[PDB]
Amino acid sequence: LTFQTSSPAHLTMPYVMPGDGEVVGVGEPVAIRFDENIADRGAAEKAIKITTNPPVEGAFYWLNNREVRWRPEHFWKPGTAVDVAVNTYGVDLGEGMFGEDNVQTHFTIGDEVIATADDNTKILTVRVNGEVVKSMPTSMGKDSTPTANGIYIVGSRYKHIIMDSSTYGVPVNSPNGYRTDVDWATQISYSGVFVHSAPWSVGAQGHTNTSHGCLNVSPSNAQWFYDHVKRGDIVEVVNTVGGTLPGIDGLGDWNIPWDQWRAGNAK
Ligand SMILES: *C(=O)[C@@H]([C@@H]1N=C(C(=O)O)[C@@H](S[C@@H]2CN[C@H](C(=O)Nc3cccc(C(=O)O)c3)C2)[C@@H]1C)[C@@H](C)O
Repeated sequence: LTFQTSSPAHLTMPYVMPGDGEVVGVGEPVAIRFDENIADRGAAEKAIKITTNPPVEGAFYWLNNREVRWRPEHFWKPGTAVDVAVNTYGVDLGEGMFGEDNVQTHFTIGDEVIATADDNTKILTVRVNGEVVKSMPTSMGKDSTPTANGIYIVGSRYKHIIMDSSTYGVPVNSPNGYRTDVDWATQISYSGVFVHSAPWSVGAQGHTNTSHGCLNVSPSNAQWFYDHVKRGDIVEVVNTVGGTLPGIDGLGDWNIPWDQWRAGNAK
């Protein structure tokens, strides 16, 4: 260990996901987010060593100037072990900004869990290692506020959460504002798409889209989803009238074509 002198106004710390020792789904990218913008992305990439077992080819792609992602071309093979060494201590990351410390994470890939929300049937079907285990009626985004098609990575889950218009700039007492209690909410996009309990749309679920974009399901089915899906599992939306989820959403990584992802956006 060689010591590096430092200043609190020229240091940046990396933060790695997923957590050390976690079991995650086949869609989980390695994520390294810095608490500062990174001027020299190539220097950050050269300081990060990702190794996998069984070994698979992967590559870095930056979602923005703060966070880089690493993933293979296809979903992970279940049982894969992944080691992440972020060896940024003392590294010159550009513009007088230096890496504050090293971080090391290890994680493993669990079962393959892919839930397909098909707008033609209004059914969300969960497959585990290829086998259907659950079929849930759903109501997705109305035509004016559709659910985007594409591959979504499961993120955080909440027993209870408040959806509040103030966060998008719309006061609660506006014609378009809302303050909504939601149970059993599984996040699948940073943009705000959740699978969640929607008692108010149970008659439409399986029939017609009435949501602002979220995947409405019954209270019991939402609780089931909360219990059985984990960070890194996949939700694929198909056949809606929306476009495609943006690749740099935060959970939209798999919608970027591999040739573009692998080419990267550092150098
Ligand atoms: C489920 O539907 C889920 C929310 N509900 C949302 C909504 O009410 O629109 C969306 S938020 C997401 C952020 N980008 C788009 C969007 O167009 N937001 C928007 C809509 C109207 C006005 C404004 C504005 O002026 O700021 C922004 C959709 C998401 C699916 C939970 C949180 O209800």
